[PDB]
Amino acid sequence: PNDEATIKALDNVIKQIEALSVIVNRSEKADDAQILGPNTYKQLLEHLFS
Amino acid sequence: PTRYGTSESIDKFKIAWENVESVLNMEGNDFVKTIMYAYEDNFPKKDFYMM
Repeated sequence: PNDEATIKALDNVIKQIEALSVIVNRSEKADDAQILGPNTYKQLLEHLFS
Repeated sequence: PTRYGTSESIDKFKIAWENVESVLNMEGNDFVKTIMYAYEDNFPKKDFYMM
């Protein structure tokens, strides 16, 4: 058996497993809420007499 | 022995086959590599790995 090939295989395996183990998942999604800007009532016309 | 022996999904086979493919391109193993790639259909990779 050639003893160089197995060293390369071991190195590749170690690199792959440790690269796959450094990835961390962390999301920063915001909320689905609203803002609710200011507002005022609008009056409707009417008629008056006495 | 344990931990995914003969009862594994097919999707796990690629990871195992990667090492064999890497070894089979080591500048001096061309005979077996060529014989494999020429007659893959009659002798599939799964039985070669088992042997």
